[PDB]
Amino acid sequence: KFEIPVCTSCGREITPREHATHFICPNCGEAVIWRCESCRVLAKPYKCPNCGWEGP
Amino acid sequence: KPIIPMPRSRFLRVKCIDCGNEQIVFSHPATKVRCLICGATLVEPTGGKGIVKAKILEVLE
Amino acid sequence: ARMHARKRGKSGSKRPPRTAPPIWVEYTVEEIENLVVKLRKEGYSTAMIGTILRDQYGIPSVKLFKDPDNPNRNLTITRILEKHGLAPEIPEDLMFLIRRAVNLRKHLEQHPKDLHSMRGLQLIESKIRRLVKYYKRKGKLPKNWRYDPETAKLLV
Amino acid sequence: TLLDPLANALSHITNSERVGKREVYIKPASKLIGEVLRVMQKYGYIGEFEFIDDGRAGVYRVQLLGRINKAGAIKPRFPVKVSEFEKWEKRFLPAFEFGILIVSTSQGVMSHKEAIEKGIGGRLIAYVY
Amino acid sequence: GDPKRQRKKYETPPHPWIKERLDRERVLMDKYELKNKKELWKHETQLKNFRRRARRLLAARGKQAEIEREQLLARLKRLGLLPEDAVLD
Amino acid sequence: QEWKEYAKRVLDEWEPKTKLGMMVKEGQITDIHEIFRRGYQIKEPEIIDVLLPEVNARENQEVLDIALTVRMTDSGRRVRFRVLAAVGNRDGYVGLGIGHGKEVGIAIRKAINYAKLNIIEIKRGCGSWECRCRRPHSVPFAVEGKEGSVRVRLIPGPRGLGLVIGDVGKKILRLAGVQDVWSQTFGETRTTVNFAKAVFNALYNTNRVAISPEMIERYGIVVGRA
Amino acid sequence: EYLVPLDQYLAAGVHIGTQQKTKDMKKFIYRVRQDGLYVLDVRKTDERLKVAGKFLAKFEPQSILAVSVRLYGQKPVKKFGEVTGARAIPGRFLPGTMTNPAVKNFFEPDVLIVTDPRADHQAMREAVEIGIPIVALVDTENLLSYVDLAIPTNNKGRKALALIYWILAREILYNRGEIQSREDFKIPVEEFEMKI
RNA sequence: GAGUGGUGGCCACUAUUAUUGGGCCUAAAGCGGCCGUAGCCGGGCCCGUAAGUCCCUGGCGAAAUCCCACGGCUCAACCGUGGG
RNA sequence: CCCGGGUAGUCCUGGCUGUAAAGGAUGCGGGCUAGGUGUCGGGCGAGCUUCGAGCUCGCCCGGUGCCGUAGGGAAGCCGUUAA
Ligand SMILES: [Zn+2]
Ligand SMILES: [Zn+2]
Ligand SMILES: [Zn+2]
Ligand SMILES: [Zn+2]
Repeated sequence: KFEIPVCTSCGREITPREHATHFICPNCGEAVIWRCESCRVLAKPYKCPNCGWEGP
Repeated sequence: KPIIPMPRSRFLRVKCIDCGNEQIVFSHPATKVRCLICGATLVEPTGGKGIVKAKILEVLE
Repeated sequence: ARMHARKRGKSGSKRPPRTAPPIWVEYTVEEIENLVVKLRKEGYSTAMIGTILRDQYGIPSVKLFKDPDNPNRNLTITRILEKHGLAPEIPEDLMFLIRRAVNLRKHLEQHPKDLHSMRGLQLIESKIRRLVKYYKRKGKLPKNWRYDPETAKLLV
Repeated sequence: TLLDPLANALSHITNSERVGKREVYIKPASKLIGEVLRVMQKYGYIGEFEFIDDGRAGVYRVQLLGRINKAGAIKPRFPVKVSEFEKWEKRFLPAFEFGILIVSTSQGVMSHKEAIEKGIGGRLIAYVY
Repeated sequence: GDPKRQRKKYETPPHPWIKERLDRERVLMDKYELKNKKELWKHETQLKNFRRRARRLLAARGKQAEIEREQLLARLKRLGLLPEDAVLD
Repeated sequence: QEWKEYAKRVLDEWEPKTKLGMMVKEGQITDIHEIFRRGYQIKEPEIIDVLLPEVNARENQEVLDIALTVRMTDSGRRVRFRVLAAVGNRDGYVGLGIGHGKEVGIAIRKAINYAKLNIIEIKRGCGSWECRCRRPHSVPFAVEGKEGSVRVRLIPGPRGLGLVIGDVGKKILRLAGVQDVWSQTFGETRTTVNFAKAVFNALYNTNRVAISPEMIERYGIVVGRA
Repeated sequence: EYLVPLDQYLAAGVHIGTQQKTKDMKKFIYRVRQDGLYVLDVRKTDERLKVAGKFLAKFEPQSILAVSVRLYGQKPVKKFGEVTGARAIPGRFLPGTMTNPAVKNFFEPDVLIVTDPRADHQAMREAVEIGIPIVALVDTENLLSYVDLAIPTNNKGRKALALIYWILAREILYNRGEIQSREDFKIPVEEFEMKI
């Protein structure tokens, strides 16, 4: 049993072959932000769980 | 769009020029507002906000 | 949308959520009742009375005042008029529709070729019939009451 | 004109969830809608919700947790007995005990599982999953 | 209405010529030395009736449902198809 | 361990060209579950050869459709072969692909390569009323998938029930590892390409359904390998 | 107003946008002038520049990619690349660079930077397909779709682009530690500017 | 396989009768357009009745037929005893 | 078909006929689902003005076009004026 990534903005799961992305938070540097395809297209803001900094 | 619609017109406390009476009038009148004492016009109705011809002391909510 | 034109005009009134009259109201319940009866004697309709009170006397509305004679209901222009024995004999909107229908028929008698005005008259009469049905159901007028173009002149 | 505020609310919830809205506003407000939202919150399909007065029927503010796949009212409100729930489950849900069939019963509105546990029927007023 | 007519106890395949089913049934018939395909289809129908009973009872609630579950398990154990500690699964 | 030694040989005499290929070769990635849900692009069949070496078995390789297409020219007819094929392991992982060629063999090779490139990961389980077991023998719950005009709905079925679907979907599900299912199809199912792609999309859509933590236990949900 | 003086920002004209607007950029929009032109927010620009520098300092320099097809943006991108060590592709972006392994200059960066989404639609599409973070110099008319880090700036003016890229390079170097302090940066701003 | 073929009829195939559960821009299909009678569908809150709805409990809806367990014709078809 | 004439008709008054590619080939009322850009009417704010019922910019409501994201469709294309 392996953990499955979850989008940071909408909280939905990430499918195997969607244009999703993940990167270290640009503000703190320890949290990992995941963005799913739909959130990325819709340009929905994400808020870091650690910093509270918000952006797209 | 707004969840709770809020009026964009206010009630104005005004001073009559001719006699100096205090009055409270609507800022979007559909008639010609007249002073209750001297019968002098105070606000001119129009398509929207009226034209006030008397001094405006206060703008109540 | 509109009843017949099927348009979506949204112009109207946006009153703030209130439960008690604002403090800055100068007049009291009895004074506003006297003002309402005075305006009715002057000869205005209910809507025009309310508009005059809102514009000149700075009374946002009489519906914000609780009825002194009935704690279970708020005040109202029609209720005040009927309390003082001055309410319309028949509904004011129905009266206005009947009046303008009679005027339109008078014009059509001189201009029989005005088919567009005739269609307008037909729509007015449909609205009149709707109102008559509603008031029949609510018992606001005799059950045998019927709208007659001939008899409407007497009412007008 | 407006016919079913509950159906309007559920359709709006589904539409906004499909685009990932975090917050929704339900207008007009009704006690049936409030109870349905309470059941959904109990089962963990929605977040916090509150009632707002506006001089009218009222409004509801609701938070979405990105958990609803599909929610919709059931019409006509079919009456259902205690022993006649499997067919409705098969009709409206993908798998057994997957979603919740919101049912109005003589003892208030509750999930169909709660209705089965209490041994009572009612009318099927909505479904969520 | 109509009176009772004694129906067949075995079922015929939905399609008479499918390669996979033909090969599988040929293997079974060669191994077990059956005279005709209707014997194999009768045994298949017996199996399918057992599975249908199990499926119907799994999603059933009631005293008669429990009695039928116990009776089915007992009958299978008596036939010798299941171990003494088997369950409805 | 023939497939294991095949994977070792590929990893030995393979020269990665892409970022994911470099990851696999250096060893940053060891299990196939790592290359999914990350946005990486799979453009080298050697990655699939290394991570799922059993997909090269003939039993695991299935050719679905072979069609002849014609182009008109002032000279005459230009014939081409379109091959729709599917590969995968009979546990969680399946892929579908299309290839074109002047020859059937070339078309088959290209289709197999593209299916390997398009391999995906699915979820299995049991969510039927008549089974209520906890094994990955069927789909966890009802799913839908459409391609063109064909709409396919897959529904869980009791254990031991065959694959109640067309031949194309049956083969796709058998390669994907599903063993029992019920089907409902609308549209032109005779269009083999569209039918296969609809079945593939339905299988893929098992990852688009939100589930609760207890549902995994309830339905015996298994992701990828079991 | 910390990395550079607000007077320098205004002189470079980084706060001059375009006649159009977008709801995505509504937050970054400062106000609208009476001629119809929208002006961005220098404070938000500064904060986003700091955040972008911090984010890019974490990536290994050779894996950062910068793209600009605009003539006035080519030179700043080249200077930024040659300073930070990041790869730069001014001018046309040959399709298949990231998606086709058979291309001569095939490359798979870890983070991409676009001078302008609309101009670099091809690069943004390639980045979306590849699956790596994107930083975009966005104007008022731009769309924040598929943009993982937006820098509100005038992505058309020569001076604005030169100043933005100079500030970004200095920030990345300072965060990476190759320079003890911002004052250790010796390269002049004028070099980033395109010759006219 | 002691059966196997031909012809007519019914159901499935057929989501080509669509309550579950079909379509109406270009393939069959939106009245040329409006107003209105019956019918169908109907905004929010409070209280009363239990008609509809749900639960429980008496009297019913013959037998044969249908499903299950056991027992008797060798097992079976068939019958008998109990439960549904 | 081209050219020179030509009756009914085309026109007005009072009636009948009820037919069109009467086509947005798309029935009507209600709620929801990214944006961008023209134009018409009204209202609001700001800046000019030769003070004009004048000009420019932004916002709300209602009409009328184009491009277009999620999604839809066999596709053409539709996409808050939804198909
Ligand atoms: Zn998301
Ligand atoms: Zn952070
Ligand atoms: Zn006065
Ligand atoms: Zn099972």
